Amino acid sequence: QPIKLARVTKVLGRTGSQGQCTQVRVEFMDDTSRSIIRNVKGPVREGDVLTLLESEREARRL
Amino acid sequence: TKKRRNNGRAKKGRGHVQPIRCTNCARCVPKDKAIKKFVIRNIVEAAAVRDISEASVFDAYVLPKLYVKLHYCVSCVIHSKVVRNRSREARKDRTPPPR
Amino acid sequence: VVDPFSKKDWYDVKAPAMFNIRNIGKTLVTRTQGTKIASDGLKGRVFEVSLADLQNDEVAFRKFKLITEDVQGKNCLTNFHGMDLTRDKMCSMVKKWQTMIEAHVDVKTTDGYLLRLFCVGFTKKRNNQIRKTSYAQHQQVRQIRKKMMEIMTREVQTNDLKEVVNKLIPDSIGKDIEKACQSIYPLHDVFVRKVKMLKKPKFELGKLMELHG
Amino acid sequence: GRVRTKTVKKAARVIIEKYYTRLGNDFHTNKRVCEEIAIIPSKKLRNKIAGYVTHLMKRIQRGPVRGISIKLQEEERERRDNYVPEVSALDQEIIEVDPDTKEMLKLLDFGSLSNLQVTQPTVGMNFKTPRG
Amino acid sequence: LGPQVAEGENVFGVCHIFASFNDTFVHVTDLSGKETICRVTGGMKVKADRDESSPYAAMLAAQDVAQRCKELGITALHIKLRATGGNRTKTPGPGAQSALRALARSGMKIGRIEDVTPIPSDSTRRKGGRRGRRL
Amino acid sequence: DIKLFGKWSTDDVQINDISLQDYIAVKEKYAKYLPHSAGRYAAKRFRKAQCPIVERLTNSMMMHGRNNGKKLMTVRIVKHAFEIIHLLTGENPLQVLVNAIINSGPREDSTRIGRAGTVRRQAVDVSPLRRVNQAIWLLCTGAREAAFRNIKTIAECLADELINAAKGSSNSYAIKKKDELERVAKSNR
RNA sequence: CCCAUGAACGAGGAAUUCCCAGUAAGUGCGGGUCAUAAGCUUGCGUUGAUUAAGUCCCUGCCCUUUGUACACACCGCCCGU
Repeated sequence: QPIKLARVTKVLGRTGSQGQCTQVRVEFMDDTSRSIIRNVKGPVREGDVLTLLESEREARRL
Repeated sequence: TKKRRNNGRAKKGRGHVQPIRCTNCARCVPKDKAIKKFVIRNIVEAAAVRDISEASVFDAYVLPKLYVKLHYCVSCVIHSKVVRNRSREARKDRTPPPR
Repeated sequence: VVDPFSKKDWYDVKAPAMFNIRNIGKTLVTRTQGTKIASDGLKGRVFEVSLADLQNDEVAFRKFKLITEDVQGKNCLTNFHGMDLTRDKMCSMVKKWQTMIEAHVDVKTTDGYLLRLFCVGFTKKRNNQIRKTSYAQHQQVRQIRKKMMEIMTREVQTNDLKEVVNKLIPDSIGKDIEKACQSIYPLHDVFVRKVKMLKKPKFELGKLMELHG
Repeated sequence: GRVRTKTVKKAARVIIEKYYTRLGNDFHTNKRVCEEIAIIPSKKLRNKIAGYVTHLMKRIQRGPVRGISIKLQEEERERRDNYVPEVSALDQEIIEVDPDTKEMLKLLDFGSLSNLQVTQPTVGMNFKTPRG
Repeated sequence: LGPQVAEGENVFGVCHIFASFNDTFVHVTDLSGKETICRVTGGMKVKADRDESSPYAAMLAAQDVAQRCKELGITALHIKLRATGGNRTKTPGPGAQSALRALARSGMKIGRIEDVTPIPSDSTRRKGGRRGRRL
Repeated sequence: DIKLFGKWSTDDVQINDISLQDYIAVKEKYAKYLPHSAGRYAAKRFRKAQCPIVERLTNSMMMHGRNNGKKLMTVRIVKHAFEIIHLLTGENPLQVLVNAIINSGPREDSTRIGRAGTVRRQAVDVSPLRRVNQAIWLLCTGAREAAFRNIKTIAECLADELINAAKGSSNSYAIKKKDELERVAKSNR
């Protein structure tokens, strides 16, 4: 469970029967830099920084 | 009136075509009328690839694939959104979607 | 009430001589209590094991069913029981604009083993072909199937089981069929798809030992 | 949204094509000149038109835009249209010619010409894309 | 009790993951398949019909299976997943993916991955009528 | 003479790293000698997040319909017993200050699934700011319930507020409720 | 308005209306009605903000295709002793 600092590249939008979860895409900084995606709750600004405390959480899309 | 020139099937120059069963309902639909998909997916979803690759005994194992032939009746294929109703002019198009 | 793994011994099952890897895994069996004998519970159990785990320089989509024949020194000695291909490999080969030709022969070796070999082959599209579908006509298919059966019989009826499996390990029969039938219709992926044994000669302990080196 | 309606778009376009000379880039100057040369009956609309003309000059300073036909850019473009190279591209000393076209030329009473180098035709008859 | 031979290598068993749409099975057995190490389904983990085939029940069963295999000596598994097969559906249920991922993530090593669902050379009539099922 | 407040100073509190200032950020005009900077924190999103941590903790406690937003309460509370404890301590509150809350904090929350079903929630995280502030809001509720129908009152928990404020270890209560929910939701990872 | 004679004295059947920042809500004040007649309404300030900067799930709308035996237009039409 490593704390990894990643940069937001693109924010998808909201999901739910009424809308309750927010999709973003994050690129790592020092882990053989690549891009993954993850869902997230609450305000996450334009191009802010995410903390991937775990390197395996993937969010299902649609 | 006649909605389609081929009657929505691929039967030309023969009388009877053996029927198959829709993969969802098991409806009897002629093999040429049925909507056929050929899914070639990874046995491991792209989300679960990393764990099984890390836990793999054999380096460079290349995980196998699931090959499935899916037959759909028109009702189930419409409901599953595999096909959609199209306009009178766009109905004639036979080109598969670009994807 | 009773833990059943405290009364279960672990045995090692061995591959015959033709395979580089000798130990393929381990097997559980209950201790010899009462009427039941551990040497009777281990005389017909089959291991479907990939060839790549048997030969360090072979393909992974070839599975071999190896059957234990006798247990001594708490080691089970296996023998060739069958050959087959993984389902994913077989499904990856059946494409939709080519002819699939299947053949099979029942044939006995020179040690009495009776094998039913199934070979499969697929019509190859030429490198400059513009035609979408490469279909062999029915007489071409018949000729290819006759050649398949002739080659399989020629390879099996003369060699004993040891040399038959030696040929099966690199699929020499498939390559021979592919080379032969090039003049009828170019085939693409020729394989002895399956080998199943119908009857076997009466057990010879010395035969199995000589089989292991 | 800040979408500029047809009124401000058309006014800015006509303003920029008619008096491109006076108009510039700094909003204060665009507003001043727009008031001076355009009878705009509002002040908010005047600021909107000046802002869009500023955007259009940011557009023109980095290439031509299809909406306007200013005299200077069109003059440069037509100047480019009378371009003529020193040596015509049809002044080829040697022209590579296949057997069939040289047969045509011989049947054309033009066979004495020595400019046409008869080439080796391609031996493959593969020219149609595969089907599927 | 268990094989403590060649500690630096792997001990291989096989898990038969029967991922039906009703529920999911995780069945680790001897390499020959004759002797069974441990079987956990999705139904003995959850008290609900709808969650029997859920990924949660499959993950719980896979974790329990991996724990039992670790304590019993087995270190690696060959995956043999399979759907209902027969004339019925050939698509593995929702529990296959989660169960396999949880086996990978629970201190186990994956060997060879195969699909062994039955595919008839042709079958009998399916449980529906000629008009299918209409709900 | 650029010392923050009258008793701290910014010339020595350094982390030699310019990326861990997500909680204490005193390097520019945003520094306050007294959090009563007035203003609004609901005009547009991310402007409640751009509140300083101190002012968010001191204000956000405004709830019920009678003490709703009356900034005089927040400023009087943060002045009272603060003026007292600064002289009566002598030592540094830094230890507890930091080491209860600002790494009591959880590391995930949960969100809705599919199109129906209210029997479990899928585990997601946030960039630690939103999670930490939701924990702070529930800790405000907890400080209420430790005052509301209880013994220890409001405007005497300045130790607990400093605990809620500063930087980096784990001792909380509402946050361990949040961590129990953490584990419950993470049972789906 | 003053004597403090004590009223489940600390978030509420089914069904639920209104509301996104000086929102809501708490308050009072001025007009319309009129005898300084308001508990209504129309405005005005003072105190003042927890939640969401989303989606089409419910209700409903719209720049498309599609089906119809409806056109009094789906609260239609219509079948059956």
